[PDB]
Amino acid sequence: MTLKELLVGFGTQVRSIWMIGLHAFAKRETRMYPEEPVYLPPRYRGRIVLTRDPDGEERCVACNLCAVACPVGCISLQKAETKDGRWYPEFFRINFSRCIFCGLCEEACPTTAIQLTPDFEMGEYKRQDLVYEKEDLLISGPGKYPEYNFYRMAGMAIDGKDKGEAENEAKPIDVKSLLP
Amino acid sequence: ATIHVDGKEYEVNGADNLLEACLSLGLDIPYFCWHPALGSVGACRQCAVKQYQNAEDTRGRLVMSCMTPASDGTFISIDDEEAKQFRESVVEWLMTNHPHDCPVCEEGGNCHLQDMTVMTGHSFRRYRFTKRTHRNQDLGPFISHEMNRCIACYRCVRYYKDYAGGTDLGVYGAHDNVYFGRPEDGTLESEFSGNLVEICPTGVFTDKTHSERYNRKWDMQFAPSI
Amino acid sequence: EPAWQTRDHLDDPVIGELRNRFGPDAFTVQATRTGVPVVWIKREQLLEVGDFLKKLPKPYVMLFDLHGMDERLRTHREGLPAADFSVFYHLISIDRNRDIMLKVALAENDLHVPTFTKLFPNANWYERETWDLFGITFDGHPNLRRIMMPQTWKGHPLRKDYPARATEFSPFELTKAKQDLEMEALTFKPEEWGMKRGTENEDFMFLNLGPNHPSAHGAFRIVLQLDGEEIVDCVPDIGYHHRGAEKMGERQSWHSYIPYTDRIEYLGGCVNEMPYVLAVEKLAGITVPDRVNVIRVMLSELFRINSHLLYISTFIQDVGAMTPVFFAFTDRQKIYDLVEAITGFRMHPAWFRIGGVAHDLPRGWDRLLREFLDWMPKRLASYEKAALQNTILKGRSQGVAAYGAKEALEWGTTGAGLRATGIDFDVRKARPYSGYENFDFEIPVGGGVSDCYTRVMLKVEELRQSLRILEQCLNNMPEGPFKADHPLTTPPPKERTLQHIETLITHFLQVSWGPVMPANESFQMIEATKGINSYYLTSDGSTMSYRTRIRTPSYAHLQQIPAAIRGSLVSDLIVYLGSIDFVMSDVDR
Amino acid sequence: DYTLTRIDPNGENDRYPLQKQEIVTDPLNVFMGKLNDMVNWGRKNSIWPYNFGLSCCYVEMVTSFTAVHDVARFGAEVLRASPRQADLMVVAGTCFTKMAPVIQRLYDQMLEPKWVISMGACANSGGMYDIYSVVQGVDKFIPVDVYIPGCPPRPEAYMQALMLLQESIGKERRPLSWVVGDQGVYRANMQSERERKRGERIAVTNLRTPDEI
Ligand SMILES: CCCCCCCCCCC1=C(C)C(=O)C(OC)=C(OC)C1=O
Ligand SMILES: CCCCCCCCCCC1=C(C)C(=O)C(OC)=C(OC)C1=O
Ligand code: SF4
Ligand code: SF4
Ligand code: SF4
Ligand code: SF4
Ligand code: SF4
Ligand code: FES
Repeated sequence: MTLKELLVGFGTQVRSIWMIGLHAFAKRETRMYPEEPVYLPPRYRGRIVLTRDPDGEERCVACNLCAVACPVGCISLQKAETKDGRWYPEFFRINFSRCIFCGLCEEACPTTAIQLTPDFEMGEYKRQDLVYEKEDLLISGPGKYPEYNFYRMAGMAIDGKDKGEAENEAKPIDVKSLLP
Repeated sequence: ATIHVDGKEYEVNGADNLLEACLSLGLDIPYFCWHPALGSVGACRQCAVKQYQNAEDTRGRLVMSCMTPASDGTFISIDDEEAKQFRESVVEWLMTNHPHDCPVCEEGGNCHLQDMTVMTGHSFRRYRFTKRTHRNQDLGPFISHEMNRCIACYRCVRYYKDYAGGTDLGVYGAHDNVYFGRPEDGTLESEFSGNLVEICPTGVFTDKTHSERYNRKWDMQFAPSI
Repeated sequence: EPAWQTRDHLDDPVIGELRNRFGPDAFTVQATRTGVPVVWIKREQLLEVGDFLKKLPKPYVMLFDLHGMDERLRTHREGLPAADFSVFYHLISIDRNRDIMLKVALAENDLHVPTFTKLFPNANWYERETWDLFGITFDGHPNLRRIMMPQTWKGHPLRKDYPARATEFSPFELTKAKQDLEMEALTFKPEEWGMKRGTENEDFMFLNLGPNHPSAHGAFRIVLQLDGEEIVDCVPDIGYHHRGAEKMGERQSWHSYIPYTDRIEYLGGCVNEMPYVLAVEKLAGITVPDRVNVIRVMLSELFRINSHLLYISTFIQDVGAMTPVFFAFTDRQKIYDLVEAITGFRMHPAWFRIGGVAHDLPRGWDRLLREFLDWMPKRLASYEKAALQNTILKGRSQGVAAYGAKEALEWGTTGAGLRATGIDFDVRKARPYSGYENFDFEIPVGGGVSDCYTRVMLKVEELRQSLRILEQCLNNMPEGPFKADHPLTTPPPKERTLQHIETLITHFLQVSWGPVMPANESFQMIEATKGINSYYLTSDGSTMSYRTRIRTPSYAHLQQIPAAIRGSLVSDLIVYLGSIDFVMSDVDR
Repeated sequence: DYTLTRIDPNGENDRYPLQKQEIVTDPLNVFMGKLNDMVNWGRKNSIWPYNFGLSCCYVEMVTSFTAVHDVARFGAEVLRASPRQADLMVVAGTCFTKMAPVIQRLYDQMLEPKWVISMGACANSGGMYDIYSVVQGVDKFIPVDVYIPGCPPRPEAYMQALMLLQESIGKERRPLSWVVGDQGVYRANMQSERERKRGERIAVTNLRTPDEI
């Protein structure tokens, strides 16, 4: 090889060594898990919960839109009805060993009941215990959407909400009324 | 008979109206009040198509395909702009008073009204006023009643009276306060009242026996049986 | 007139040349939304048509794609020849900047086509794939064996009667006999490949480079015939990373297939999302507004910088310097902070939608974009001056696995290799998609030799141009909607869904049954992070894809691998593997 | 509250995994227990991963290897390319049908002690790919110690599963020598993380709105 090439290569190796030394004289870029908590954005798609209305009741009406919108098919539920007439999930199970955390169920929820919270620590020893049930998903608050209630928009009569008491709804006019 | 749909020549039966002739050929026209078994009454005004009498005609006339015979020499347009806007407007007028009830409706995913709202392509709401509401009646152990979802298409009363021969279902009310049901509460004593859950395009009459343990149509595993 | 309209494409001069050559009663022209002239030709004239297209004054020098299609279940075939199966050949002329798609119709019993390997040498793996998944035999093919499935596989998986799900078949039971049978199936047999496993002086060495190798970028294996250290021949064995994503496209709805598009090239993300959603918008007839285009360009350039950072760090690691990968992944974490802020996920965002994106931009994204744009160029210059200007790295890189424009064109090589051969063909400039015409950026080209070093430096310049695009889009972002106003926009905007009944109905029927896209064929070709990514979608008028064909560049690059490294050492192969920019989900799909 | 596994490849058992598991009690000795605690600490505080990768989950795993996460702080960075030198197989990627014999071979080529972490929904159950050419979970034919949901799990979730593996190792019983004592492997039946975190997960009331950052 040429002598100039050898000199250029020697200077290049020296320059690389110098830059890695200045890297040693630089600031550390590590986020110290688990000693400092991991910052997660508010819309981060992690662990799935079922939320409640501001009145304190569960916001899910068991409409099965999340289960069919799930491309993986890892949501199972069954609709039950209370005495007043409101719908709720009798059970609600998600196979988290099968879920891909894509957020299509939250996107497809018309009541904002199912949500993907900023939580990633869901490691398990047995994947049978990764099948979360309704007692593991239902939380005691509204979650990311604080002041939305689906039943204030629905035209179905439940407890505490008679016919015509929803938003943008008129009072029910009987057909026996004297007004023309 | 020979008709011309969107410039395409079709051979149809001249004793049928334009709606069943076009639905037989695979052409999608929105419709509510027409049923193959009950007949044509021209109520919902959803089946509008633009009719021309000549091959060289520009204006035309918006007619009801369910009330227009499929005679020889009719030139109809289904996807003309005026007809599509009128059908979208009919869907919009039906959507002005319809409740926000699809998640808590047993007819969701099996709803003719949902399918026809999607087919006309109406997905934006400009109506900002109130929606009328109705009380519900107890129709017995089989049929659940939810009168807010009605679109006043008169299929239920036509079937129940002019076909099944029942005597306790009818139309009551007025201008836009039409009620469909019984004069009081009680069980529908017709022996064929269960077909109301499939005759009704909306979730007014629903299967209460299915509503006890309810799942959607896509979740159902079906079979042909006797 | 919108660009998604069904164009018959009788104004193309290639159609007129084909009429003047083969006559007016030799082929049919199919009107599609592909933007490409689709010519149904007879099986007997296929090689003559290919030779005529290859011998044009500005010829079609590249075989972009070659694959089959099961038309037995296709109800809407008006204006098409009668066929139980079909084979389509997508060809590109760079000189005309034009494409053509030749389709050959086949009956169910007479499933044989003449081979296309003599005209285009890259047709070998495509024809093996078409035989493996559709059962179509290619007469005259040298070695027609399974390329995605193991050799002891019964049935062809992309046929309509084959079950798509694993739950249809028995659950995977690994026994001793099955392990032995599949191990004998996976054992390399050099007599099948004509490898001639010996010489009078010495014996050849058969080495499995992969699946478990640090140099292999996935689950695949190159079987090397060696003498001493020199490579005599290579058999790149793929099919180990097959997820059946096209059969999955026949199994999911139009909206629910987007996460599966995200995992096709797992370093790409939104770059993988864009061609699929653009083809679906072509099917639906959706013209997205300016803000949607700028946001999608933002996310795809961010993920392009991410993928290029991983590629450069990986190349430097395989050359031997193990330091810059840590800093490059720190920059990847900065990009991941921005992407987590916007989409809510790190690496598979699944954030693009039909007619727009999932959400609007959150309040404060420009702060993180400014942070990344300030953090990046000093780090990139440090990487350059520390490792990319290293004479040992240059010795390991320059002149290693070099090919010209002829080898790049005959093997379907796209991306940085094709531009490193001096051919200035980028999709973002030649066929501009998603409003790339509004951005001022340059296309780096090479000097005519596609070295490892040339491809890496071209990707560095592409990273710098993507930084320029990000700066331009940060300084000018429109204030409009993040979703289109089309009725087929899936899903509709969320607040209108939550408080209007029309929007609730549209959302209910679009997330459950799926959007009904009318029966048409659509095609979108984009410049991916590793080359050219294309989606070809056939809709039957239903809520699910009738056919989803995904063309990827890493398939062509891995098929090019034996022709560019034969006769070299194994170290040159290691540098070539590190300097190709491939992942194996991209190859096997 | 322990499970005992004895393996026998040469015995009459055709289906993988070639092992037998029963539910037993803790066998644990004024010094043998302390020496077992010391070797358990040494094994749990020095875990060497196998440089085996299948798909995107491995890309997030090597993202965890880099400087911005520093899994080297746990002593889990050495990343041997040989199965003999590795102690932990992270199945990080899809368990493809064509690679299940390869995965079984590479698991056979590791040496005692060995632990398995399945990373991602593909490795756990097959995930989104319920397709003809994907094994529905790597636990169909290998025993898996730790499962990580995600697609991909973020790198800190990989280090969380590594810490869960360390907690599992730190209270298990293994043969100290291969010439004296029982050769069966005793693993603890620990309480699941779901029931452990159900108290702090249910009580979550309010989160930050998605329009913020
Ligand atoms: C331990 C020090 C940091 C290592 C960082 C490695 C980053 C990725 C290297 C490239 C690579 C990829 C992407 C990869 O996918 C792969 O196949 C599984 C490899 O072989 C093991 C690779 O080497
Ligand atoms: C009984 C003594 C046991 C000593 C074990 C030493 C293990 C190797 C530590 C240093 C090391 C080497 C050599 C190494 O090869 C390596 O890979 C790049 C490292 O980084 C991940 C290392 O940290
Ligand atoms: S995040 Fe996606 S994969 Fe997981 S349950 Fe929801 S829809 Fe299904
Ligand atoms: S989409 Fe929402 S309301 Fe409907 S069943 Fe699922 S969680 Fe319940
Ligand atoms: S009747 Fe149909 S449109 Fe009306 S609430 Fe029920 S599902 Fe919705
Ligand atoms: S109750 Fe049903 S069938 Fe009767 S008019 Fe109303 S929508 Fe029609
Ligand atoms: S779980 Fe998701 S990220 Fe992991 S290998 Fe599967 S597709 Fe890739
Ligand atoms: S279907 Fe014709 S007006 Fe109702």
